[PDB]
Amino acid sequence: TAIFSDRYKGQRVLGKGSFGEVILCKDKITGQECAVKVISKRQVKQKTDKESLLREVQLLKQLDHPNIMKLYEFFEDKGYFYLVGEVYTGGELFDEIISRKRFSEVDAARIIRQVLSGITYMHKNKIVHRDLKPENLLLESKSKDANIRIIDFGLSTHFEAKKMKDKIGTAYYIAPEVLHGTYDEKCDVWSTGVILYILLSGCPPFNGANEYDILKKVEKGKYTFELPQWKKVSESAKDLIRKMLTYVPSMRISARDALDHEWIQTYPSLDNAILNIRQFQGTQKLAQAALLYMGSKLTSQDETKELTAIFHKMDKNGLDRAELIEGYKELMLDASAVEHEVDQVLDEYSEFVTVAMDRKTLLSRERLERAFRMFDSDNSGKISSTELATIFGVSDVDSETWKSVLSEVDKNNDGEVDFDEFQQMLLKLCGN
Ligand SMILES: Nc1nc(-c2cccc(Cl)c2)c(-c2ccc3ncccc3n2)s1
Repeated sequence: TAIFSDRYKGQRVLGKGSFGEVILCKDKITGQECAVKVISKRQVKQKTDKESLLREVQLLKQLDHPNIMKLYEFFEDKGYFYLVGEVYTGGELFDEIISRKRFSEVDAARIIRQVLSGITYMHKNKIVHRDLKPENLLLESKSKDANIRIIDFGLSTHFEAKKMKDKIGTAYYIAPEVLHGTYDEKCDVWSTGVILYILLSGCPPFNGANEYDILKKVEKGKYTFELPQWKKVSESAKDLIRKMLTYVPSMRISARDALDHEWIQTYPSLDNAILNIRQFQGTQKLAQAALLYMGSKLTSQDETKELTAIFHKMDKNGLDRAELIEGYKELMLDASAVEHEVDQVLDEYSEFVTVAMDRKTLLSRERLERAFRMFDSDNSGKISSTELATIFGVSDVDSETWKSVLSEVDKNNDGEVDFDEFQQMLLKLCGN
């Protein structure tokens, strides 16, 4: 009965989440700001019936913990679900850590105590996450020492996630038992052990050249503390990771027993871990940016041709401000974006579409350039072919496919690419 549009108005895109986009919205009466995840029913399949979802959402709205995201409302119309919740402006935990000069075992324990606090509370209320990862750890405020909020706790039991643009950075943290189908709340302890391992080394315990190679390592479940970074880390931290990364879930420690472990109650600097976590986060974010870029090029290519056909059928006189605005509503807030587009583009409908979308292409190029620049930590202007293999590995582009495309852009490259070349390689990888 309740309609979303009759209560909230969109302000700006906050980013992307799992199962849909996150928009910053404002209540039309009280002005309260909210983060709204919009889930398209055509793009996302329901694991359970509509009765099971309403009951889990009802329970989730009544739960309250300082380390769990607050869900306020839930709406559904013919083609979408709207999860309305609280706004957390501090960003993702790992983005805060890469900006820090120093990071110690006390900072890591403080983080993991919060993550385990949220989990324990949620396990007492029989909610499992399943997809606990760094992206689902948002900081309440801009500051470094701020409260961590776990996002999407309980969504996975009712929504199915395949697209490589999504699914990037998920294989590192997934519990082996989730892969074979029989899992319970202990899967969330495994994921926290993986995150804890990365916080104290900067490297995942189960790693590989591509998604499937990572999953092979996870499934075998063997890892080591046999890297130079672990020498400067205490045996009590190694003992907790061992208990949390125990293969058989019945033998694995509970989230509650992890809070009461010697390490969390008891707790220098881990410099090599910050350098590795910078590189890990840089690689993750560039691969993501590369996939978003290729996605935006096909979306714009589709939208330009679909909008041209609509504006051509609208053209009776062999152009018109009211007609140009009318065309945008046919392919679908949309009128206000058109009013801002027509005023800026002007400052022929064929010349309009090119400028209106070349503005959108420049915006798409600059987001990719930011992630390239941030990945290029030594400011060389280039990334090696080895760095490309890692990048194209995490974005699941086949080795022979990107190496072929590279020789087509520049035949006399010496195992390095500049930004323009990288951009040119991605355009060729999406039929452009
Ligand atoms: N995976 C993600 N899902 C959400 C989300 C949003 C609303 C409802 C629900 Cl159930 C989940 C995210 C979120 C939450 C707050 C945020 N606040 C400021 C910036 C980005 C934010 N993103 S990330």
